[PDB]
Amino acid sequence: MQIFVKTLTGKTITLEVEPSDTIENVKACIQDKEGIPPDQQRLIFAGKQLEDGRTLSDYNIQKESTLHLVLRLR
Amino acid sequence: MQIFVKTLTGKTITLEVEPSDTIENVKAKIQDKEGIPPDQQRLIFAGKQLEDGRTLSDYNIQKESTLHLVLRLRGG
Amino acid sequence: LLQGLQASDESQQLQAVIEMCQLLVMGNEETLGGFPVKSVVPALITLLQMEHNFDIMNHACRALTYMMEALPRSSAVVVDAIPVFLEKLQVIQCIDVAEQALTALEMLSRRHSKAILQAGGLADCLLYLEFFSINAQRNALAIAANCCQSITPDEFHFVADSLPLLTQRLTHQDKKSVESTCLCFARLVDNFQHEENLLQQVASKDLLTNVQQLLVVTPPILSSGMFIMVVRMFSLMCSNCPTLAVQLMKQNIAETLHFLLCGASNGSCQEQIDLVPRSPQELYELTSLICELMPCLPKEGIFAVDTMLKKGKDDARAQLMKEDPELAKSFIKTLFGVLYEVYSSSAGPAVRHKCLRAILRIIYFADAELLKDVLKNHAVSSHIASMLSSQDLKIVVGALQMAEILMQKLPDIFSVYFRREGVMHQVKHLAESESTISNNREKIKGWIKEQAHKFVERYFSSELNVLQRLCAATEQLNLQVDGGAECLVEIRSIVSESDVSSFEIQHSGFVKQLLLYLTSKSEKDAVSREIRLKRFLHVFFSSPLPGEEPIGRVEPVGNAPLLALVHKMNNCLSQMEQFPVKVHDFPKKHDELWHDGVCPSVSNPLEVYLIPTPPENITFEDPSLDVILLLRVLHAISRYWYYLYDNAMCKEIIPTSEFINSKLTAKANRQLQDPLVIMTGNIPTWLTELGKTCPFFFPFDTRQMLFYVTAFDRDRAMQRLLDTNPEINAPRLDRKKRTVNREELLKQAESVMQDLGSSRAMLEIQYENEVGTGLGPTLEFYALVSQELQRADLGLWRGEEVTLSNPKGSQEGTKYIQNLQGLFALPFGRTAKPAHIAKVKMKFRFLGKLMAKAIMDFRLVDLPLGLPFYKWMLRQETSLTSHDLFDIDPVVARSVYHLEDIVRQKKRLEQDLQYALETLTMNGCSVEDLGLDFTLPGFPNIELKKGGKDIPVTIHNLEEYLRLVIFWALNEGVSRQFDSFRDGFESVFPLSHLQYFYPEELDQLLCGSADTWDAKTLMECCRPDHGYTHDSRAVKFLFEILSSFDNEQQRLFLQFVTGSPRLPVGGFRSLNPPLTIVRKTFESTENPDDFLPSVMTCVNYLKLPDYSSIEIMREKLLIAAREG
Repeated sequence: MQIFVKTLTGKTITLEVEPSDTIENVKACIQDKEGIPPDQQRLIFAGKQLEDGRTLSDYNIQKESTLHLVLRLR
Repeated sequence: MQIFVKTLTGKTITLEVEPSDTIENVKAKIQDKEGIPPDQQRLIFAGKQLEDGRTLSDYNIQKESTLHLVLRLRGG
Repeated sequence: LLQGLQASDESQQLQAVIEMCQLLVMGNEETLGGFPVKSVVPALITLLQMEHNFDIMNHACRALTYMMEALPRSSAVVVDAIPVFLEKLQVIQCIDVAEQALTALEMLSRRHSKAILQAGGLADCLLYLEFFSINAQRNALAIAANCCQSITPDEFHFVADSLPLLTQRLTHQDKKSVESTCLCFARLVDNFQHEENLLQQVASKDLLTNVQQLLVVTPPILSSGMFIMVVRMFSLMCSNCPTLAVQLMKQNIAETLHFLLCGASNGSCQEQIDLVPRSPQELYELTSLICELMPCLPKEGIFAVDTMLKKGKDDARAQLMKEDPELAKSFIKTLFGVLYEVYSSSAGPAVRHKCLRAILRIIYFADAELLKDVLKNHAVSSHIASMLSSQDLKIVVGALQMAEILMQKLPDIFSVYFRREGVMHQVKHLAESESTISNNREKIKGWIKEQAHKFVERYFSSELNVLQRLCAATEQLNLQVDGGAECLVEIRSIVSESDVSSFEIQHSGFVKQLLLYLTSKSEKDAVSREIRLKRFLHVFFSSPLPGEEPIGRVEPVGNAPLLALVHKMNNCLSQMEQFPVKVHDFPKKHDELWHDGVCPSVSNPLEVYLIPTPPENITFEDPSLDVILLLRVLHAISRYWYYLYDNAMCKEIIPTSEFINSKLTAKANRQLQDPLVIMTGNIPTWLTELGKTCPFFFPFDTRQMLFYVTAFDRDRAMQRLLDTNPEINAPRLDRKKRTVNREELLKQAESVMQDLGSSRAMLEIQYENEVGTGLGPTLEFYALVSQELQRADLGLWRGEEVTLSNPKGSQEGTKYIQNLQGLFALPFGRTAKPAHIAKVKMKFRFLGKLMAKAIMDFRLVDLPLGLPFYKWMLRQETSLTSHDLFDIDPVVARSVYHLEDIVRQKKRLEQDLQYALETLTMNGCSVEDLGLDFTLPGFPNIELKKGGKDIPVTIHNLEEYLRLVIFWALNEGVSRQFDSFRDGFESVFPLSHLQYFYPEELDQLLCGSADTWDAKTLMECCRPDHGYTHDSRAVKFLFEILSSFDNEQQRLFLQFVTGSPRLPVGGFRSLNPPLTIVRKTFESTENPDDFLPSVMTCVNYLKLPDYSSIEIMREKLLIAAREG
């Protein structure tokens, strides 16, 4: 299930995830393509943010779901 | 065999199930005896929730095991 | 967006809160500067208090949740919402606000865990904790363990309701919650150590039953960083409420501390009590439990100096030994042997205070007939003598105090065992020796000399059949005395059967009169060293006498005397030992070969070890320095003894694992792990110089870990440390880029090595425009180049030539070289072309630059080299005999063995003539019946000497020929290659640093053997999660399959799962982050038996579908892995 991740710059990257992947996974499969660590990142899915222990099946987030990303200023 | 189900008000009911009989079979039994729509029926057993596909034997439920019932609204 | 929250329409506020959410969500502190928190939080509380419409409620609590992540300077204002936060926890109306309010407070309990507690929130968050999901439970139990911290002891009524909840939370299995439950109690006990009133209420009968049952749980639900603070919680109970300490002894604390340290409680009293490998911080705490379960020691009497050692109350426990004398017996008759083993094994500074001082407390409060029963199979006698003779203050003082009390309670036994173990002499040496912080030492010296003077005057001013026999038979081993054969048969009877001390051997002079009996190099001796060393091995090995060498081989039977001799010599090494462990604590050259056929002679390696003085790289002053140099001589005679004979087997006397010194092992392992040692590089000089000279004291893992620290810079050493013990927390390094073809492999390999050995940085292998980068290609590179370097067209290696399956895609295969015994190089004569040669000497320069760079970057290389290849790498080439031909060329070596029987029957009948030389028929075949000439059998273009192919090998040069076979095949014909191989190796990294190792233990330096693949290790290291348990149907079906692979399917699995086809340092446990096994999702219309478990190797998942049987998952894994 291909998803999307949009940053502040609009640099819309893609991921090739399952619905059974977690949120710390797609916190760190964006580690591969920018140098921002998995503790300075807040995935945002239309208003809420996302717990670091949930899957993506439990959030009911599916294909083509353009989520967001904000640098957590450490 | 039989299990125990709690709720947020406090009333404990007793289903009549086996090491079988998946969640949508038995959360329908909630609505069959409490009239609650399964859109919001969360089931929690020892912290972890109960997704729809798996059985009760897959969740290692023993006789008269205590689990819980929780109403969401729409969100996930 | 403020006044929309102040709207009167309830749907207008519901719209405006979602605007108020994403204003604060996607902003941050830089973008939201000037956000008026002073108004929004009273607005959001007012929106929270509208309890009829849950969606107005839900996004309001989400809005305050995110405000602190937007503004950390706003969390001071959020604290006002805590009663209203708890108001939704006291009476739950919307559970998705209830799970939302917990995460609002779990951010607050890091800085305001008192404000929850002053608001009574500890009972509220734990109230409906049975209902929430796991991420909300882990919020509240971390609100719990933060609120259990800053409690004034007047405030116990908050916790006191919650205490049967938290005592049950030690039975849950969610590992971030159990380690948030144990954080609460161990923050209670740290605040209720001044009040026995409340500490008896914190400790229930069930708190000390759950936590007791918590630690026995294998696999450990607690971390090793929490197994400390569970056990340290028991210490601040028992040292401030003795009734709980009584109650812990009531509730069978013995089988807990037995199971934690003696391994499995296997029913039998273990003689060799196996230690579970614990850290040097856990054993300081698993004994400060046992130090505070036995009664406190007095401060008057012989213990009166203990006021000064620490200058750097009617006890119910004392009643407990009275009120229940069987409870003291069942405590001590089992838990003493723990304190026996834990003190003797480790080398901590502060562990060896605390394990000592609890043997003071056990002895002083046992009665007479208990210490007779407990100490019955424990040599405490000799053990004090080491503690007596220390150069420390407290270990001598505590040895005196045990010497005092043991003589008081038992003089009818410990008067025998204080003279026959040197307790008498060493205290008598202490009494007769003469010579704030500078004050206290000499008063202890003033205390010791007086206390030693009282001790001998009271006990040993009054006045040894074995020390007779050992002061006597030592001086029949004098240099100038013909002792005969029986001057060692006595010592074969003394050291094997009868009990000797380690003070009789230490001071009957027996050490220096066996060093000098075996390493004496003068003609002033009565018996020559040839005759002595063959008498010696008639005693300790049952080898034949000088002159009694039979017709057959020298046939070993059993090494059991020399086995026993080393152990008693190694026991004497253990007690006499005083090496410091600096731990920073935190409590034309005429070629007669070619013209004539004159081989250089067999250099016996034994003649360098047999030296009475220390070798000149030993610069440490040791009380046991003479005991080392007997073992180094005893190791050389155990290993290289076949040189002294002729037909003796390549079968060493005692395996080199037996010489491992179990204290010197343990004193080294604790030395290697201190990080302030290695970055500064100030390793203690006793450690390195023992390693090179006597490697046999240590196990292979130690020398290996020793080797990767001494031999490199301030950087690669510390990286080796974090690979093996990952509990510390990786310096600044470099990785310069290269780019490698998959088909121009070997030629590009020699190009990258050509200019990337010089720097001390790491090597970057990255294929020509492929996705997979990182440690994937680099550990595939050395497995391809090693697949490359056994090509038969390169003409490097011996052995046969077999076409294999070639799974790497090279379907030509090029007829790879595979030998059963290993791959040793090819011989060149003088009849080889100078371009055929200098091509080969660029391969062995490359191969040496490969294996040298294989070590500095910790990689591995799969080259099944022969055994005598490594001897050439450690510079032992001058010693190679016909027992090294057999590990290279297993067809010639049957001929060479069956022709040295003719040579040894040549010299048999020559001593007694010309006709008998013709009668020598090997299975009816004479020398010329072989028809061999001076050409190496199997390489007929190589002449041994000048024109030797025209020279038929006869009976008059067979002795010359069997030297010339073995010298060309093993030394000469291979010499031109290795002079580059030892040159290319040393271009970066000198071959002296490999002398820590052996011939037969360099295979495991660069190959390995691979690791643990049974289900028990898999269970403790994999983390099933997000749908799976340890008793799930697929995880029970997964782990049974992983214990039935070969040594390649395991490489396949990790290739797919982890990324790299070989486990990192130390089994599965070092995988960062560890192996997560999630159930894979589907929809309702999909049979999971028709799918493949796709993964993500960046954080190591295994999204495994629940296949229906065991054989379906067995088949889908091999398909999903081989598809790259």
